[PDB]
Amino acid sequence: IRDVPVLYHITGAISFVNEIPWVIEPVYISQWGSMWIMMRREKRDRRHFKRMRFP
Amino acid sequence: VYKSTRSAKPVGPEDMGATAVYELDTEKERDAQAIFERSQKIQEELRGKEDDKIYRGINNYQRKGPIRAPEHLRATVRWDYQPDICKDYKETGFCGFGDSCKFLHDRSDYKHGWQIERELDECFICRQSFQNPVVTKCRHYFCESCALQHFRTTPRCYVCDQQTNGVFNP
Amino acid sequence: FGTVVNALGKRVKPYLPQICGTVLWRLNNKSAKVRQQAADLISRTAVVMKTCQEEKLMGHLGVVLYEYLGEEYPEVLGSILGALKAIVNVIGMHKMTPPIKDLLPRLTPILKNRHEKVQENCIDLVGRIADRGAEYVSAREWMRICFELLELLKAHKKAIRRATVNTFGYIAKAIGPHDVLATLLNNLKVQERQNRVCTTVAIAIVAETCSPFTVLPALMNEYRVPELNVQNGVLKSLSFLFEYIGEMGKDYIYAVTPLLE
Amino acid sequence: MDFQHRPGGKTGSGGVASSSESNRDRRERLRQLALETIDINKDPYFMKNHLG
Amino acid sequence: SNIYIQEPPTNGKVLLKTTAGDIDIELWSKEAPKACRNFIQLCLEAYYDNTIFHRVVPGFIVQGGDPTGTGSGGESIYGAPFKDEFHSRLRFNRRGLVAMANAGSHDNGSQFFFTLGRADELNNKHTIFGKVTGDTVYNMLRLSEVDIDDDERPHNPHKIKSCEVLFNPFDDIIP
Amino acid sequence: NMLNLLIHRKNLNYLHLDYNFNLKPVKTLTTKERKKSRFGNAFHLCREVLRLTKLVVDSHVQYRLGNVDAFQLADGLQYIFAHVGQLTGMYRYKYKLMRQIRMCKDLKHLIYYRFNTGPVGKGPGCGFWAAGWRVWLFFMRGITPLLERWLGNLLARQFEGRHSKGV
Amino acid sequence: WEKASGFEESMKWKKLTNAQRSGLNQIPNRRFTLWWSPTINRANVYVGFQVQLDLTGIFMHGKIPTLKISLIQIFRAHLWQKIHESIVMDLCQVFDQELDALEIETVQKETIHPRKSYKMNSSCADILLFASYKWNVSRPSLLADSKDVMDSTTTQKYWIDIQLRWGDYDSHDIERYARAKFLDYTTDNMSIYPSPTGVLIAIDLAYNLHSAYGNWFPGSKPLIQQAMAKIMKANPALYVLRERIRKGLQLYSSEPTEPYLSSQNYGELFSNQIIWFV
RNA sequence: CGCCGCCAAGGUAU
Ligand SMILES: O=P(O)(O)O[C@H]1[C@H](OP(=O)(O)O)[C@H](OP(=O)(O)O)[C@H](OP(=O)(O)O)[C@@H](OP(=O)(O)O)[C@H]1OP(=O)(O)O
Ligand SMILES: [Mg+2]
Ligand SMILES: [Zn+2]
Repeated sequence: IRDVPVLYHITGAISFVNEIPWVIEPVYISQWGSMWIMMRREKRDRRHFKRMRFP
Repeated sequence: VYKSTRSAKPVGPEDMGATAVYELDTEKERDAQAIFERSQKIQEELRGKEDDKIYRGINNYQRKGPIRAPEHLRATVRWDYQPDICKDYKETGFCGFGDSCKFLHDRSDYKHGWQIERELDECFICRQSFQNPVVTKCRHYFCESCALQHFRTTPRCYVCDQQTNGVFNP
Repeated sequence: FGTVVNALGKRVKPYLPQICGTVLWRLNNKSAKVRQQAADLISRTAVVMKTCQEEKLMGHLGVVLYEYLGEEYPEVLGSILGALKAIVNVIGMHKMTPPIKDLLPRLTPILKNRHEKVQENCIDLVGRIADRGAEYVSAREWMRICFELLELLKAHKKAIRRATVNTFGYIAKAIGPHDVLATLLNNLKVQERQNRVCTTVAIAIVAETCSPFTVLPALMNEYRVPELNVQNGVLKSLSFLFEYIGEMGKDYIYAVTPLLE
Repeated sequence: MDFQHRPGGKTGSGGVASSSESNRDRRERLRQLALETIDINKDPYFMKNHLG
Repeated sequence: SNIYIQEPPTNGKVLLKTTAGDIDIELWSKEAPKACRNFIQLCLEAYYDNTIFHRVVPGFIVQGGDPTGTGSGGESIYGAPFKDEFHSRLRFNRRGLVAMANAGSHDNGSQFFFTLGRADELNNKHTIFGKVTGDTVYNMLRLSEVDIDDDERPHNPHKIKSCEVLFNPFDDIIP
Repeated sequence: NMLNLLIHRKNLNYLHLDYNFNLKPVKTLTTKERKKSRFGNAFHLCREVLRLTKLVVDSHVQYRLGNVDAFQLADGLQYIFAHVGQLTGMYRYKYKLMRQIRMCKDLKHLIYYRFNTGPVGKGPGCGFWAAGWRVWLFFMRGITPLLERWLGNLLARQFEGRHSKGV
Repeated sequence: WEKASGFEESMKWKKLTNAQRSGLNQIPNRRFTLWWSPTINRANVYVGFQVQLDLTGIFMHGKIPTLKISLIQIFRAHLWQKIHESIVMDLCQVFDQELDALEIETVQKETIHPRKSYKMNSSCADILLFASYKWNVSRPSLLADSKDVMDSTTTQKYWIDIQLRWGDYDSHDIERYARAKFLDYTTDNMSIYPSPTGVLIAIDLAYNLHSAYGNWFPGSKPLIQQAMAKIMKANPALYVLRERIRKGLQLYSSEPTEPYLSSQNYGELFSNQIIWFV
């Protein structure tokens, strides 16, 4: 879900999300590599794929 | 009556449309890109063979063309209501540009789409009962004694003063 | 072919789809001037198909000849207009699939063609519409074509010039003799003949088709304009007026006697 | 198409007439020309009649 | 594809047999808990036996759920009528929908109605809690005959003979 | 609620701005209402970037409806971040992002031809989306003050009127 | 090709004020754009924003004004709905033979609803067939097959609706277009169909050919195959659109006699389907 | 050793 802080207006004008991402790089590269391997193994084990119906 | 199947599964798919296939054109294994891929592949395999005359099909004697549609996509449709009509040729009969005007030269003043849209959304003389209702020469249904007293008043009719000429009938 | 189909009549019934298919294929033919024969053949076969109980194919070819009149050849366009003329003659006008609501506005750019056969067939169909279909307009078209019917004059056949005055008369019968009248009086300063006498006859026809005393006060008034041609035009219009009315001039002799003196 | 460097025209014009209205306006313009030249030259004997 | 069904997914399905045929009503139990709860409870009590359809407005509505047949008899299993439960994705843009019949404020019981078309005047006024699986919607389109004799109540109204429960979440008891 | 209320304030009532952020006339516009209602780059480019984030948030809420898994959303918003121009029309009123589209369209091959090494499969499933994500963050990172200033000038031109012969 | 008054010695001595004298002629620039129409308007290079005009279904994949003007002269005056009404009049008149099937009581033409002919998101039925009892329909299938297993629900009525489209060189396979469209409208919830059974007929105007996808009772398929081949052979609206293309495109034949086309089986052999002789 | 991928004002007057 990624719960997140926000900074919004009283009347509901605009809701600024106020958070800088702040990720450390070796755990970042390892997470992307882990999901790379899992997603290669997921596409290898799928019979055929249909993407989104993008609207 | 339409009997049911007696199942707990709902009416359709589980994704509720998240895998629309868009199979309006020729499908995947029969499309011309797939035919070109098969032809290219079999031209890559048979190389040491020199006219083996099993002939393999039509195009194999020795991705362009009909390109495959994106299956994962609807085209974003818009209603182009705005026509290009020579108004000075439509309602008047003479365009000042002649044949150099870019528009249509149309003169059919029929309804547009939006007009269809906002049209689809929505006796008598004495004033008594007919004591023997009887006629004259000219359809005038009168009474008996009332028209006798009327002839005693004036020898003509009452509605349009027609010459009765002593002619009074039922 | 017309005499053969007129002698046949009902007996040509298992032949009309083949002949009309031959015509509908024939109507392109390289555009090497073999297209007026097919349209003239339609104009001949217009009579025999009504007497053979065939109106569905009439409705088929009416919307074909409705837009095969976008030609550049005048010799083909005249035969197309003659075929459409024969369609309007043999069929009742209010029950045709090219209705008058969108047919006469397609006839109006054809009116600006200076070929004599195109002009003849066009203004004959316009006269047929003007005396039998004057309710299919917005009342503005008969006023904007009568100015173009002034430029329709000076055509040297005498059939165009005798049909166009009848078209003026039925235009004025349709939309009243008070607006085309000023057009016919403004056609009296031309310097050219065959354009001032051919509107003199039009003044006579607007005088004689609809009732009198609608054209006579302005015709008396135009003599006050100090020009030679308008005075000669109003005098010759009085000549054709009394020539066309005859016995109805018993009340107007005392009114135009101070003009004739 | 070059919409800026084409021979243009205004909408709802109607065009220009045939020979009849053109030489009618030509004769009226020559009439006005003759009247203004006799107005400058001050000729009291030039007179127009009841028929032009 | 571009059809865009435009509705949340369903949960729970019941079968309902009338003389007009079989109707498989599938409910939105998540988007409307109390109305679907009352509906499955009254189906499990066999409460809709001998219940007739007492109002037919052809093209607009066909009403049921009245054991008396007058248009005012409605008894929930709550003791009191319950609240309105609305949803922005559940509107009256089509036919085949089921909604609790209401008379103004929060007054909903056994009295409900099937839809027969576009019902934009009923938006934000009634609680949509279910639809009908297609290939069976014509068994309730046979309910709309012009035999009404009045604004409602035709000659021979169709009655519900049985009400089966195909799927039953949030387990309940008949009292 | 702001891109429709601009139209509602400017007294148009014929441009049907929809939720998926497009724009459609309805009434076959005459000259006095065509020239009043056409927008420049500040309205339209904001409309396309809001349509882009609208498709992104629609993808995320489609995931959290509960009928599609994580790999399918990965390939989905990878296609979204890699194939703008095909489905958003954002290049139409700002051409400089077109090269960035090419900058996406190139790097996808760096992704897509490294799934296919070995017995993996030719079909879709390319769900490595961070690379197009970084460059379309780099777009808005430099374009935010630009069309911020453009929409500020738009609000000035709308609310306090124009200056005809001032500057 | 174009021969009618090309040189044009003396046109008719008009005035030729400014633009009709010196400006360029727009009609060759629009008939040439009309001539390469499916490969200037192809659907699958940019598959995004498409802009269909009023009353038509071209969808215009591109912002090309010249092609839009050249395609509206051949969809000029309500002839889309005229093709609609004409072919539904043909395939309701051809069902006057009622006893050759099991039994057909009436063939109801429903309420004539405008905007139906080009509404692509929603649809309704066009005509309806009633019965007394139990029409045994089949599984939904095409018209290019011959199996006809016929094991489905016995139903009462049977709706028939027609569809229209336009070419575009990348999607001309209406055996799949009709199937996908019938699946979309039988999974749609906006439908006001009288049955989920009846056939959806799709005909392809540019590259003109015909198909359908639905279920079939025994007196339906081989009747209406030849009956709609007769519609493709003889139809006023679907031929005046052809001669309107001819008047907007200047195509002409150069033969003295008719090019061997008749009611013979030779003539549909070359309709880009594969037919063998044995 | 493998360019290139396009919107609008310009016209149906005010
Ligand atoms: O046609 P290619 O030059 O061979 O490249 C295609 C193409 O990518 P590009 O056109 O951007 O280079 C496809 O994307 P589309 O533009 O056709 O939408 C892409 O598919 P994805 O959209 O999933 O990325 C994938 O084609 P495929 O569908 O087979 O995966 C890909 O490379 P390949 O055709 O060699 O696989
Ligand atoms: Mg200008
Ligand atoms: Zn023009």
